[PDB]
Amino acid sequence: DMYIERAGDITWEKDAEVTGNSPRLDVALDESGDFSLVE
Amino acid sequence: GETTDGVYRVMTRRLLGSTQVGVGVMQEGVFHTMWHVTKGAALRSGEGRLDPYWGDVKQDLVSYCGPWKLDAAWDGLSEVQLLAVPPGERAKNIQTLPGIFKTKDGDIGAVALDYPAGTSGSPILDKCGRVIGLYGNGVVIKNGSYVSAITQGKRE
Ligand SMILES: Oc1ccccc1CNc1nc2ccccc2[nH]1
Ligand SMILES: Oc1ccccc1CNc1nc2ccccc2[nH]1
Repeated sequence: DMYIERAGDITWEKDAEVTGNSPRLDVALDESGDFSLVE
Repeated sequence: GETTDGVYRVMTRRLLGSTQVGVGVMQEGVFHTMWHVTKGAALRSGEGRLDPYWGDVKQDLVSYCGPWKLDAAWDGLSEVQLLAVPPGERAKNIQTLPGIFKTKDGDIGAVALDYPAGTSGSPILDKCGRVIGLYGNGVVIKNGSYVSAITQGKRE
């Protein structure tokens, strides 16, 4: 039996850590909700 | 149970100790998470029970207590923030510029940030603090990196 616990408010933080790239990918989504890369 | 708006951990005691299997968003009295986290099963908040209300395996989304309420969308240009809630760790905002998943049915924003599986359901926010989707359904690319779609539901 799964249970939930509060972890925080949902707010934009000024001067948060900034990271991650921005890839543009061709993908497919199947009936089971899984994404796959199309090449 | 707790009904306050915010981000919550989804936990289970069925494995070793207490294990975080995902995360979700409480907004307007509705709990929102990804389908793969709960498989549509009921949840507990203290002594209160949250029953599933709407779900879809292909979208990989589920709402509890009422219909899906999150309707904000990525503008396609601006940086967003992932409000990551990793297992055993404090909630932390990470700012990033999304990439794009291109599909036969249209394009979707995507965030290239790597966190453990139990972080699935963490919200992605715009500059107004609006939830534009949930993190945790995506792909692994050539270099071994994980890229999540920005998965958003439809407010009927
Ligand atoms: O949570 C996930 C996050 C990422 C990938 C897959 C899953 C599903 N795994 C899962 N094991 C559970 C055991 C007890 C209750 C809920 C559970 N969900
Ligand atoms: O990130 C992963 C992705 C896929 C599989 C396993 C891991 C574990 N590694 C890990 N990187 C973190 C970065 C921030 C907070 C917690 C973290 N845990």
